[PDB]
Amino acid sequence: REIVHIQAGQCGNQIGAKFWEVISDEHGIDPTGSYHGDSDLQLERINVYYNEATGNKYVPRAILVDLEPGTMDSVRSGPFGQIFRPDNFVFGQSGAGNNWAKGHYTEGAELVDSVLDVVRKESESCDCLQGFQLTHSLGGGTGSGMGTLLISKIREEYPDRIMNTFSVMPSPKVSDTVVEPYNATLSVHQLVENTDETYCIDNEALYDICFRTLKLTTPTYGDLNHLVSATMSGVTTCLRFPGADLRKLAVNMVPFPRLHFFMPGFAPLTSRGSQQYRALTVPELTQQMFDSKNMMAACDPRHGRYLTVAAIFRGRMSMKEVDEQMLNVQNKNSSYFVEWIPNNVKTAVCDIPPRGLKMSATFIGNSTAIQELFKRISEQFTAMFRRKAFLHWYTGEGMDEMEFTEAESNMNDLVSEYQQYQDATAD
Amino acid sequence: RECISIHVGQAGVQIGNACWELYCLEHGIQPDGQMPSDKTIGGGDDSFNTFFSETGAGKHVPRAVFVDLEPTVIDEVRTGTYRQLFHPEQLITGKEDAANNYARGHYTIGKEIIDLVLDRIRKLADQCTGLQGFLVFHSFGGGTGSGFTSLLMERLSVDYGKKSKLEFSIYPAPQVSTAVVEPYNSILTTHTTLEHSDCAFMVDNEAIYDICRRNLDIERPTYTNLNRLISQIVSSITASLRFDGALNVDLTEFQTNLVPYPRIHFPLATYAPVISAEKHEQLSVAEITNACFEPANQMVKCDPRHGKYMACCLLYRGDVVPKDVNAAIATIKTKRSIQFVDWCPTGFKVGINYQPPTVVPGGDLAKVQRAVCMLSNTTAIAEAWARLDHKFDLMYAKRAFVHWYVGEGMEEGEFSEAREDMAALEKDYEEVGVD
Amino acid sequence: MEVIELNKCTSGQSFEVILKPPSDPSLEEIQKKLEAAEERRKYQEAELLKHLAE
Amino acid sequence: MYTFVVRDENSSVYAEVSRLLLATGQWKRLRKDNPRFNLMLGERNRLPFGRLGHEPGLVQLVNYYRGADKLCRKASLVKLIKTSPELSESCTWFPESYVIYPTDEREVFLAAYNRRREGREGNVWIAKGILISSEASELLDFIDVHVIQKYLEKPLLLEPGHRKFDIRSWVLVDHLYNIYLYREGVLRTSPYNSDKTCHLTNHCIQKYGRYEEGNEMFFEEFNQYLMDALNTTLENSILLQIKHIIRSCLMCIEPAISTKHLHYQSFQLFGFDFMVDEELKVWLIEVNGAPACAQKLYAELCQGIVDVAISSVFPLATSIFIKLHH
Ligand SMILES: C=C/C=C\[C@H](C)[C@@H]1OC(=O)/C=C\C=C\[C@@H](C)[C@@H](O)C[C@H](O)/C=C\[C@H](C)[C@H](O)[C@@H](C)C[C@@H](C)CC[C@@H](O)[C@@H]1C
Ligand SMILES: Nc1nc2c(ncn2[C@@H]2O[C@H](COP(=O)(O)OP(=O)(O)OP(=O)(O)O)[C@@H](O)[C@H]2O)c(=O)[nH]1
Ligand SMILES: Nc1ncnc2c1ncn2[C@@H]1O[C@H](COP(=O)(O)OP(=O)(O)CP(=O)(O)O)[C@@H](O)[C@H]1O
Ligand SMILES: Nc1nc2c(ncn2[C@@H]2O[C@H](COP(=O)(O)OP(=O)(O)O)[C@@H](O)[C@H]2O)c(=O)[nH]1
Ligand SMILES: [Ca+2]
Ligand SMILES: [Ca+2]
Ligand SMILES: [Mg+2]
Ligand SMILES: [Mg+2]
Repeated sequence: REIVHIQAGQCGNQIGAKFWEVISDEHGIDPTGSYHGDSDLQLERINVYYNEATGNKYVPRAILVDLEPGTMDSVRSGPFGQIFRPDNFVFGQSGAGNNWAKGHYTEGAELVDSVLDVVRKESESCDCLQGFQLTHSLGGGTGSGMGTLLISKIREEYPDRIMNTFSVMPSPKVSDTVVEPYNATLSVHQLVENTDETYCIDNEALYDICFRTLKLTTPTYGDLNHLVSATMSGVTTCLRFPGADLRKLAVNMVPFPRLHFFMPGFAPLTSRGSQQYRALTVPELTQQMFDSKNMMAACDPRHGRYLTVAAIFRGRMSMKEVDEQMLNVQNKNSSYFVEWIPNNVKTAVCDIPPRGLKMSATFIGNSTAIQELFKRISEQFTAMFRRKAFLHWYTGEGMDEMEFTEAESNMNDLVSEYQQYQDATAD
Repeated sequence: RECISIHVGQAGVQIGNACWELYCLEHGIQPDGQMPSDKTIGGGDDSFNTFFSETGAGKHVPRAVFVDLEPTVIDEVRTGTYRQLFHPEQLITGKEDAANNYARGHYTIGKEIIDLVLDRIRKLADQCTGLQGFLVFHSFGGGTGSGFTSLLMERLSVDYGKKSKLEFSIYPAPQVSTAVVEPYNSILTTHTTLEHSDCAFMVDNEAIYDICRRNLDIERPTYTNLNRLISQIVSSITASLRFDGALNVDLTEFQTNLVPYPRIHFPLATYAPVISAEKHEQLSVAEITNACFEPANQMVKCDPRHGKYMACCLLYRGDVVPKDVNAAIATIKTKRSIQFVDWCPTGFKVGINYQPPTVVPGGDLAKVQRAVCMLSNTTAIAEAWARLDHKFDLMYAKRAFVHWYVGEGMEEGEFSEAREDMAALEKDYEEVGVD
Repeated sequence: MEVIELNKCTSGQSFEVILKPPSDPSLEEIQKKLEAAEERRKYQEAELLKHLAE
Repeated sequence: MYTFVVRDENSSVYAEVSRLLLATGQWKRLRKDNPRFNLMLGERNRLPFGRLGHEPGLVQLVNYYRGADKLCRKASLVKLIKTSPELSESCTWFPESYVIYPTDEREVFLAAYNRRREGREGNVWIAKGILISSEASELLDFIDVHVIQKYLEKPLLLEPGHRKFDIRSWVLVDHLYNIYLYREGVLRTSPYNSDKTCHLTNHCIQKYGRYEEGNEMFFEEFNQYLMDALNTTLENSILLQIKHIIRSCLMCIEPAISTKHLHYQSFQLFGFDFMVDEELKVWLIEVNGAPACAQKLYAELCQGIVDVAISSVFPLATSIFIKLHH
């Protein structure tokens, strides 16, 4: 039943904060944790993400982690910052210098027992814990390095619980430092081994959606994070509203243990040019949802094949019309679904739409196209590593080169794995 | 002679709910358990007492156990209209479910809850002066419905070796399922359960879904729609045990009348008529009998014309007299394609119960003056094993999703052993049925 | 045709229409399987915890 | 748009129907094992009928009637005609035939043979790997499942040349079980000597070709010959009888094979084989469930299949068929 939420580092806490703003709103929980909604449906499954405090106050089951205090302070000051349990902010002062070795081995080690203490206290009060969800980036140092350290320690203490992540991948187009390929390649290694489902959110795709479709000339991290929180709200609707526990979702979405990296999508994506108020029809939602221009990993689905596809519709709309359009698109893209997993496209509907939208759709795909994202990281990693460029920041934290080689070798193996299943047929 | 019902997993529990609700309507049992026509208080051994015992305050209590590895579906029972009917011991819930993983339902969680279930079943058995056996309701595709049910049936053969066990099993349909692993769970549970079931009635959700769209004109049926229709079929199949009658009045007669070969123990059910309550033209005995040979009215879509009948049984409810049945049988046999195996007699066992079908007030099914459920053991139902077996073969050739089962302590070899058992099942049907 | 075995109860009747004549594992073994499964799960867990300790 | 798959890489005819579908820009071919198809151009043998009609949201059509072998197996055709109430007494257009295994009619065969030789009547039979012979023992030593059929000793001989022949007619049965007889038939032709060459008219048992191109003669000419040679027409002297035989055979099995009210739908193209004796009487020889076509006719007939059987169910955005009624 219950999920424990962790958010780590700058990117993780900023996206994490918006996610809680959004879904708190959807559940009628105001910024002080008081409920003021109008439907039993909002409270039916409220404990999945919220603990109940005396006086019908709802407190997010959220742990906030970081190695410098800046972003934590900004959250407490943000809209719903009062909503978070004060004891659940865990943070240091050194920072991680955008450096995976510092997040994972030197600065992070110091702080990790304190995070595990808060996790234990939240777990112990769970009637029956489903699992954990972590939001973080892979290009920085705290989200990437400490985040994957956290997942390793959680798995050791809770080996039989589900571990899912929303993981922002780096891209040169929206880049903070040149070492990002190193931090992400070291993290994918961990994720391959220790998560059950990872939602890959590529900052390049986020940017391009804001630029090309939303017609936003100069997007901000605020913009990107709004897209991500709407997508996070969509994928978790089946957990927060009547309809699906984490394990049953992973069993039906993950056909091989290592290929559990998903491509999310959202619709509608429209320009606010006196179109925003136009009622959107079920055809429009469904065509967008499967369009490349709508997917948040910079991967061409037409370049690979889908293993599984979950599509979630929100709002009041014809359930009949929904099936008609989901079937229509499978006939269109018949080529893009493997034929050896019968009935691998599945649909859910939920009547509670997001704030401000009569209907919406979220797409969750396990596509071999994702291999393109990993091979891009691999290419960037290799360009630097072959010259040992910027390696001294990591070897100076006690890491050896051999750990970089293993991580690179592990990701390339992953890429070849996607390639095998893309070419596999029922013949 | 008592019957104990066992409802396993979400599909079994919710179908069990629709059935017991219907029973109460049919027998005149109020939601609070009281039965005004039952003039023997706290006792008696009438026909309906095969499904209900009686408290001293006059309550009529189903002879039922509800088990689910997750509590939210059984909480419905605890809070429904007929909550006042059951007591806590009859409701057994775990904390977390099998996640559509047969291995998790059978090995990991099954091992831990089976003795409690058997203990609760034992507590009903000890209330029975002459226990007949068990009716077991479950889905093929659920981790619990598939995985725990096969564990339970093994153990029931151990504990009640001389008792009959019948199955009502929901066969998986993509129209109303979100899972992709149900072909695995389906084969795994059929292989392990086969030696332990005397007679299994499969309902294909696809068929129920399509009968609800077409006959009741429901754009998108819900489980509630599907379960009300299923409970009509269950009720007419079990009415012989619950009402004064002569045909199929004890569980062993089901095997005797429908199952010459132990492994071929899956009769095809066909029901008629299904009529939208919003409508109507009232069909004849010949017409509804003719409807029983329409693939569109079957609980599993398949084509009986291209198989062989081994046995065939007609259950009528309502305004039906024998002369009507015989004239209707005579006519249809000159028109339709019907070929029995040469080593069986070409004939029908007919039962008429004069009480017309009962419906849930305010439900989608119209009250009709007569209806019929045909139970026929056709080799044509082998089509459904072939469909299921082929989906299994497609995923299994790439070992897709196998790691989830192995990770729960199952051996990869069990997939093969189960699959090869199904291959033999298909071979058995072909031998019986083809020239 | 031939109609046989006509039983007339008060709740209806029953009869047969003929149209043409013709021409286990013990409890211990179950236990072994379940405990076997348990041990394979426990072995797999121990490898995991050993691997994490490394 | 519509989707179909191809699973008989040897279908002369449906290779052309497949190419036409593609030319319409509104059909696309998925790999042979993709389950989400509207049309299956299926395999001659073991076609997985029981997996058709269970794909959500998909109307599925196939080009074979499950159960139609009852008419297209030479052994099965005989048992059907003999034991079908609809044809048993009524069948005066099928040669006396017997089933014989190496439910068997060995004893009955000998009974009519004795009548024949004893009465000194024509007593030449053809078992079918064929063998035409007049002594009953010479035939059976060859069979040790075949059928033994009375060989038509007085066939209508084309002149000049004194040549045997047979008539192929193409029949399309759509999903609604309308019976469409293709306007065009072919004769396949041999001099007859009362040496298996002038006795077997198969296009392979001949391949020669001086009288007509490819030993095949079409209806335009065969009609003119009947007019010139015998003062009758193809329609009056033969085609009425052909239409009656097609209707009898196909209406007989309709309850066993019709796909109306079934969860998937069938159509099928048939080739009936006929003989004409010298009293202008027509005789059904066999029924082929997987026929090729006359090279000249592939174009027109394959377009008729698409028009009448395929597009009739999956519509796109005069008549070559005679409709045989009910
Ligand atoms: C810039 C376009 C704004 C609105 C559109 C007309 C449309 O909604 C609509 O037609 C109508 C209503 C949307 C209501 C919600 C969702 C609200 O969060 C929108 C937010 O205030 C607007 C913009 C934020 C601050 C980000 O810059 C943006 C990137 C978030 C992202 C979810 C928008 C996708 C659109 O397709 C959206 C759903
Ligand atoms: N007809 C019908 N089918 C149902 C119902 N509930 C679930 N199903 C079907 O049953 C299958 C899912 O299995 P469930 O019964 O939900 O699973 P379970 O036995 O509860 O086991 P777990 O949830 O995995 O622990 C799918 O094929 C569903 O379509 C129901 O109430 N009626
Ligand atoms: N009863 C009969 N009397 C006279 N000729 C006959 C006959 N039965 C068969 N034949 C001749 O033998 C030839 C082959 O017959 P049949 O059709 O039974 O064999 P087959 O199926 O191998 C060839 P196809 O499939 O092309 O028609 C026919 O073309 C016909 O001329
Ligand atoms: N979408 C998004 N990406 C971010 C945000 N903040 C940082 N990033 C990206 O995350 C990576 C840097 O990681 P960061 O979270 O800042 O480092 P950390 O604090 O040590 O975990 C780079 O890929 C940045 O583009 C944010 O708020 N939104
Ligand atoms: Ca009583
Ligand atoms: Ca032939
Ligand atoms: Mg930063
Ligand atoms: Mg369940």
